[PDB]
Amino acid sequence: LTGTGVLTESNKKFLPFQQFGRDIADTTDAVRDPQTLEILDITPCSFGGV
Amino acid sequence: YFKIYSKHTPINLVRDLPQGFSALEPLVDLPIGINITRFQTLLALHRS
Ligand SMILES: *[C@@H]1O[C@H](CO)[C@@H](O)[C@H](O)[C@H]1NC(C)=O
Ligand SMILES: *[C@@H]1O[C@H](CO)[C@@H](O)[C@H](O)[C@H]1NC(C)=O
Repeated sequence: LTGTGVLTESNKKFLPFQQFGRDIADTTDAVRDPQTLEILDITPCSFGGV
Repeated sequence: YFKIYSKHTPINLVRDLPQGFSALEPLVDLPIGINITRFQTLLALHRS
């Protein structure tokens, strides 16, 4: 799974089966990292109009 | 993919199914890749 974003701590109580999370666009918004099983939230990098 | 979803609920109703809502969490995602068309459940006898 490829993508760009800032990986941050999260407070979403994922259930054991649950691995990733999806937004309205179906783009991944949270992911469970392998090896360490922690849940990292994926927040798109800051952007806007110059 | 043979999916087993399971839920355990503490109930106190005597005869029929209780009326309510309980979502079944996925328990086992099983990689078998075989044909299944017929099933049979297993019970346990009591001997005295
Ligand atoms: C390796 O990944 C597994 C999960 O697939 C995890 O249980 C285990 O702790 C990991 N080991 C190391 C050394 O990261
Ligand atoms: C499964 O078995 C039934 C009869 O045993 C057969 O009609 C059916 O085509 C089979 N399906 C597959 C995917 O093999």
